[PDB]
Amino acid sequence: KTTKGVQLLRGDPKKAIVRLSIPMMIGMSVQTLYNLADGIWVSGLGPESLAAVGLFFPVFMGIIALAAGLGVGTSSAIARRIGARDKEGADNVAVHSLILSLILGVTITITMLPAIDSLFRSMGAKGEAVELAIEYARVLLAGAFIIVFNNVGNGILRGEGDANRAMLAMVLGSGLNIVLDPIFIYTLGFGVVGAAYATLLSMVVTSLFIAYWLFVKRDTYVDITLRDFSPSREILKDILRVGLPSSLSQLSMSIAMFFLNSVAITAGGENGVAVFTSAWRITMLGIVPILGMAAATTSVTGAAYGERNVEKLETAYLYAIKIAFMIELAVVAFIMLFAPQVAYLFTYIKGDLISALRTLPVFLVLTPFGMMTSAMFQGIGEGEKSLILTIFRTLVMQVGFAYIFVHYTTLGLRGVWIGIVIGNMVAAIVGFLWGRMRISALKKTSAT
Repeated sequence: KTTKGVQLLRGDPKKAIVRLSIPMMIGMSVQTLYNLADGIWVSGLGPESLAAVGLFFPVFMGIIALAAGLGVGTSSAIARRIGARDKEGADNVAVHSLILSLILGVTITITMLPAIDSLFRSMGAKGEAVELAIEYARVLLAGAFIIVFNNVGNGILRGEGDANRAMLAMVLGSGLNIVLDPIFIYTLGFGVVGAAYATLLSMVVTSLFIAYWLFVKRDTYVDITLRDFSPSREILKDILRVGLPSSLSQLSMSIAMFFLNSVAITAGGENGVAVFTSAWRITMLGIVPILGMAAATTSVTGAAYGERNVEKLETAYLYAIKIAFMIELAVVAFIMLFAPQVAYLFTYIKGDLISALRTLPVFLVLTPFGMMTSAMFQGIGEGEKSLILTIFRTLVMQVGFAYIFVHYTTLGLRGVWIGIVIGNMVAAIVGFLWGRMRISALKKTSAT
C-alpha cells in the first residue's frame, strides 16, 4: 500500500530532491505574503493604516516560526518512518502532531491577546498607533491555531513526499486574499479590520482543503485515527528534537538582525539602515532558489536514514550542495555584474547600495555547504546540531565580527558587510566539516 510521494522518497535521491524543490519552497513561503498584500491594499487609506499592518509583522513571523518548527519536526519524523517501513510509527507521529497543533495554537492565542498591547508600546507605538494596529492584530492572533494547523497538516503531506498538495492549499489561501482584500476593506468598508478578516478567511479555506484530504478523502499514505490512541513519549522527543531547535534557530536570526541593525544605525543613522535594509533583502532573494532544495534534502536524507542506507543519504545531500553551488555562482555573478541596475530598481543611498551589493552577497557561494549539512542534521533527527551551528553563524560571528569592525575599525558601515561575509563563510566551513564527521560516524554505526 503506497502512493506517488512515498515511492519518490524510496527511489533515487537526486530525482526526489529535484522534483520536491519547487513545491516545497512555495508551500512554505507564500504565507509570508499575507502581511505584504494586506499592507499594500490598505495603503489607499493612508500611511497610518500601512504602519498598523506592518507593526504586526515580526509577531506574525514568530508564530510561523513555531508553526513551521512543528511542521518540519513532523515532516522529518514521518519521512524517517516511511523509509523505515514503520507504517504504524508514521500514523502515530501524524496524530501526535495534530494534538500538538491544537495545544500550541491555542496557547499562542491566549498568551498573545492579553500581551499584544504591552508589546506594541515597547516597539514605540503610542496612542492611536497602538489602537489601529491592535484592531488588526486581534483578528489574526485569535486565528493562530488555524496558522499552526495549516503548517502541521502540510508537514504531514510533505512528510510523505506530497508537496504538491501542501503547495496547492497554501496557494489557494494566498491568492484568495488578494481578491478578498479590496472587497472587505473598501467595498464593504471594514478597513484595516477588513484586511485581517480577509486573511483569516483565506487561511480557513487552506484549512478546509487540508482537512478534506486528511479526514474525509483520506487518500494519504498515513492513517489518522484516535482509535486505540496511546500517547508516546518517544514520539514527542522525535518531533520536538527537530521542531523546537528549528524555532529557536529562527529566534537566533531575529536577535542577530536586531543587533546588526543597531550597528548600522551607529555607522549609520537612518541612511545606513535604509542601505542595510535594501542590501539584505536582495541577498536574501539570492538564497531563495536554494531554500526549497534544502527542504527536500531534509525529507530525502530522512528517508535514507530510516532505510538505514548511509550511501543514499550521503549521495542525496552532497548532490544538493553541488546543484546549489552552481546556482549561487550564477546568482552572485548576476549581482556582481548588474549591481548598478539592481541598485536602481530597488531605489526607484544609491552608490552606497552598489558598494553593498558588490560585497555582501559573496558569502552566498559558501552558503550551500553549511545549509545542506544543516538540512541533513534535521533529516537524521538531530535539530540541536543545526541550532548550535545557527547560533554560531549569527550571534557569535555575524554580530561579533560586525561590532568590532565598526567600533575598532575605520570601515564604517562597510564593516557590517565584511563581518557578515566572514561570519557566514567561516560557519559554512565549520558546519560542512562537522557534517563530514557526522557522516563518517554514521558509516561506522551502520557497519557495526
